[PDB]
Amino acid sequence: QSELDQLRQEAEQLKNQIRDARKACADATLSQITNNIDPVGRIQMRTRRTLRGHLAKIYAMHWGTDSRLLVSASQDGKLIIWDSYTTNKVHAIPLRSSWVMTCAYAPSGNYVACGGLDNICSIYNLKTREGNVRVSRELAGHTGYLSCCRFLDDNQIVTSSGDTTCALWDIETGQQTTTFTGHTGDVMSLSLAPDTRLFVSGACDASAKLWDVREGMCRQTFTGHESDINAICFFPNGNAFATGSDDATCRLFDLRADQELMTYSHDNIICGITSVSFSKSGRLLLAGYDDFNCNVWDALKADRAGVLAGHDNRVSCLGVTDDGMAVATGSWDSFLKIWN
Amino acid sequence: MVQLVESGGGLVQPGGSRKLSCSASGFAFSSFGMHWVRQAPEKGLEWVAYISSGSGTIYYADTVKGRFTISRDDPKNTLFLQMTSLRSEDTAMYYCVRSIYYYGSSPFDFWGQGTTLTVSSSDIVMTQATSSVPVTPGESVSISCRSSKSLLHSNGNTYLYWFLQRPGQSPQLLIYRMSNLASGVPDRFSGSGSGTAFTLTISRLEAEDVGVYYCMQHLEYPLTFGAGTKLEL
Amino acid sequence: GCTLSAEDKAAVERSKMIDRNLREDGEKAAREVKLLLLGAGESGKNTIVKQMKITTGIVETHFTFKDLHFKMFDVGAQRSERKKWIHCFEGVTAIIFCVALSDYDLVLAEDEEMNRMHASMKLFDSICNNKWFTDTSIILFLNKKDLFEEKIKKSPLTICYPEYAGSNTYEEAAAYIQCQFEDLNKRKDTKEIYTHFTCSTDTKNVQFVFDAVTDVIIKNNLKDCGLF
Amino acid sequence: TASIAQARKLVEQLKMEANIDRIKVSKAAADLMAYCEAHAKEDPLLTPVPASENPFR
Amino acid sequence: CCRIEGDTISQVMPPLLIVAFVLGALGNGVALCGFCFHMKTWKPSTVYLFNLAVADFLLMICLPFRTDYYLRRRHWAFGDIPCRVGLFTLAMNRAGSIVFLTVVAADRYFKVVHPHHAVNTISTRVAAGIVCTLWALVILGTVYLLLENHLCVQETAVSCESFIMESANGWHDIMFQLEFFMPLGIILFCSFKIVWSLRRRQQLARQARMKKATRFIMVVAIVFITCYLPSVSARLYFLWTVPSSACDPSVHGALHITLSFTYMNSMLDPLVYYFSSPSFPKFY
Ligand SMILES: O=C(O)c1cc(O)cc(O)c1
Repeated sequence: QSELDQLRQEAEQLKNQIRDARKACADATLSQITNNIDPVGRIQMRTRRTLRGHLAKIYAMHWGTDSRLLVSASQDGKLIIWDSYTTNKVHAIPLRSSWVMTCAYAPSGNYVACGGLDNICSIYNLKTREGNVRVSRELAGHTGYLSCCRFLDDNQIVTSSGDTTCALWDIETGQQTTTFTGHTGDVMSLSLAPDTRLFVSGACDASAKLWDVREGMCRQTFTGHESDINAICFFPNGNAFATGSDDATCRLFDLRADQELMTYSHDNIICGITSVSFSKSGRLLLAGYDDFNCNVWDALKADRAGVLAGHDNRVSCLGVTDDGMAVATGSWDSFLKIWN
Repeated sequence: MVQLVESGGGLVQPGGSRKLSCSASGFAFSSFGMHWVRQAPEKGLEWVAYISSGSGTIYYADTVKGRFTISRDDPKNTLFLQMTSLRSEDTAMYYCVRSIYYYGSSPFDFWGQGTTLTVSSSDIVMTQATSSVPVTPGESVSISCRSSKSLLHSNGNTYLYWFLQRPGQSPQLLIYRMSNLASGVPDRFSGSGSGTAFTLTISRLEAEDVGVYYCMQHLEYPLTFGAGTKLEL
Repeated sequence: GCTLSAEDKAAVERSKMIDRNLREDGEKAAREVKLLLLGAGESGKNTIVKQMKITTGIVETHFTFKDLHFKMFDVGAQRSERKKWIHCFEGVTAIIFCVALSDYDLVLAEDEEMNRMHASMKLFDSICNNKWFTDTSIILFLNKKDLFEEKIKKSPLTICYPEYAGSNTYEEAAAYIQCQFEDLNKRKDTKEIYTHFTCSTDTKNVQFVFDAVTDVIIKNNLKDCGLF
Repeated sequence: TASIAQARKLVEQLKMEANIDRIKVSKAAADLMAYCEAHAKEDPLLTPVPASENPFR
Repeated sequence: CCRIEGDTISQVMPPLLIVAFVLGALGNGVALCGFCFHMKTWKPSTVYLFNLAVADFLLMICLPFRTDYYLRRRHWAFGDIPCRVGLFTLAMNRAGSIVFLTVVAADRYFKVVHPHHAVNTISTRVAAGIVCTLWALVILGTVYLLLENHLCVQETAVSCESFIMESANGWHDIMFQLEFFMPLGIILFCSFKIVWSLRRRQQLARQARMKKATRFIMVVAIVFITCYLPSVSARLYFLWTVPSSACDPSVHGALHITLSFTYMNSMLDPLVYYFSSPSFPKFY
């Protein structure tokens, strides 16, 4: 087994070389540069809407591109599409399998996707010649639970699963186009770049990877956490992303510098993060927690700026509209709230 | 696959009673509201009655109130209209129209092939000044409709509908809420307006675009149609 | 809605109908009994689920007994990490754990040192003391009784438990195995374990499940009344 | 020979990732800060808007 | 009228009524505050407790009307019609506190003996229709409390009373005996059957929670026994030997003692129902 030993040594020395290059490229910190600018004021955000109707725990939600409609998924076997202005319910889709824990809304507004412990991603046609919502496709290529899914267009979707892989699908043919492998751990979250050329993922191996959709290759790997990564989100610029783990910390990574920039943590906080999101300008970083609260961070100074406390159970999902007017939080108490 | 077929009609003695029925197939009947729309010979359209999904809400036109009643049979996918004390001006063709109401829907998007009833012998006023426009293929034409009251609601949308009736056929939706194209309409129809004056533009007119154009307001009940505007070669 | 247009009022009516349907479905689903079935591959889960009712990730089995509808969920196909989805089953009526008596001496194919019975005991300890199941009853089934009778005469139970000091007869060995399994529970007062030996029993395991579920339902009712 | 394929693929991936170009941390931080104050007026969360144009008033 | 002329009643009642008013209002107020402000989901078996607490609160509201009346030697100083709604919430709120004793005790019988019965899964909008057809029949029962006169005037003082003397027929006597005896049988039957069924659960019984829950079933029954037996028994004894008892001052001394004992049922109901329960919310 001398070949295996020499391969292990070569891999270790390559990792050491990469670490040394990252360290040599590291001059100063984000905090030192940012200390010049004035801090953001205290954030006073209030509940504006309360959406009722789900009769079990809520696991996921996604905003529409019009910043008015949204979709929510609950383990009562229901998908509900809401009108956030009038609080009205537009559609209620019954699910074949009630163990759903992800959902996505197509940018064209014509389709909705959901999946869970059935290892199947279902596609629903909202605009039908009849008056009902129909299933248009079922994608059944995974061997583990579905954790996340995001549309690229009306014909392409990217899913992540518990089989440690991510896959790109052709909806019309129902076949996998590309497979992304390399995590060696349960992949829990996805985040698409604004230009849709790349996407990032976070897995239970406490690592994050950047993939090229066209080439199907892993370009960069980021390792700064010591526990499972539950959520991930691109910076609005497209050159950074934030991760939330079970070690009660959030981190900011840079693609061009290829390393960590800043950490958001507090001694009084010991619970894990379930969801993260950015504001339109990227100045505010919103993270959901297991302590029933959602914290608003200052992305440039790592100083907490506000607290959203209106739920009496775990905050499971977050969402900010495309125009940046409102923020939505889901929870295990079966309620959605719109904060502004 | 959507289809609507009506039954009933024929010669009627004045003061008699009949029941019109329509049968639906190819869509979720219980999820749609139902309207009855009347068109007298050589005359424009006139709304009659409306029954909501779930039968919670029912409206009538003041002309037929008390004499006409409307009902649904959801398991059998049927719509009814029982008429009593029929008089001379009830003689017309009766259409059945489906409509669904939620954020972004398209009401009045399918009309049935109505049947003919022959009987022996304030409200918003929508007006179209022009009654005929001579057209030739390849030419752009504009149709104008005017409203007595402003149709712009405080929510930000205007409740104006444009319909087309080809000779010998049923009315077809073209524009809903003054700017939106229907599902199967070519991108040569455009609509615009401001409060009380509205216009419909047909760029690159073709031989298929010949018929009568009707404007409708959906701001409040009763629903009123404008006069026709016929295009001829 | 005095400030609403006709289309807005129709949309509100549609939303009301949707709310009514959601409420009715939720009330219909509240009368079901949900069971989480756990164990190992050779434990006998298939035999139990066959007796109950005379790559997918979860299998749902529906059956009825005495006008009561039961829903059983099998998660044996999920080879991913259990801690990432076990919380979805919090709030289940009861857990059914299947163990084979005859596998006290056999070793797992994957690991030679590991014994099947100790692996089952480790899994039972992990599930019973889980923080999502601090108040959930457990129904324990011992699945291979006749094979236990055959193997106990030709081989002592001391090979599995070196500290077993008792007669190699079936009754004492079965009692020792049951007490070893029951000693893993730590709450004791909060939750209880139901045990039932099965070889070829006919329409008797269903009655046992019914009795345990009735006890759980009575506890829930007493919590609801506040008399608790 | 069973575990040599995965190790060789890992070494290939490490070789590919070792050839990426890197910019200084100061440049990335300055770009992020420039984007942050360059879009501050368009973000309604930290700069509240009057109830005239707030749809959730 | 007849003239008892006994000041011992006038010196004994104000203690009992003052103690009842000062210890019975805060508990029911806290229970009412916790029922609505400190709860999120309204499932059945909670509405009945809410209505019982409301009935107790309504008794506590009108209780102080007679703590000064007995101090001035049975004189109704103010009002002639106000002694028609001052004895109306003493048969509306005293009989609407025995009905919801038979409801909470019949709802617990269907959750221990018939756990899969349909009555166990009814919606909050159905029990709201039962508590709105019992609480109205309670009013229908006591219309004559508002459609008759009660004041009887004496030389120096006026006495407004309804449990006065003689042989009051078909009302305030017959309804009294039935509304005592008939609910008692149902409560005893339910309490015995619940304990009998709950003891047969050989493995549920090992928990001390079941033992506490079984003791609190008998506590309610014995409290109901010891708080209403004197009131019925005294009136029965007066009714029997009413020939000789020409409103004897000793007899009228006892019946006013027993009704004060009845007035302690709404004292004890909060402490027995809401305070001794781990599952109900906390008030710091
Ligand atoms: O509670 C009652 O109805 C009541 C009625 C009376 O005539 C005297 C009394 O002390 C109480």
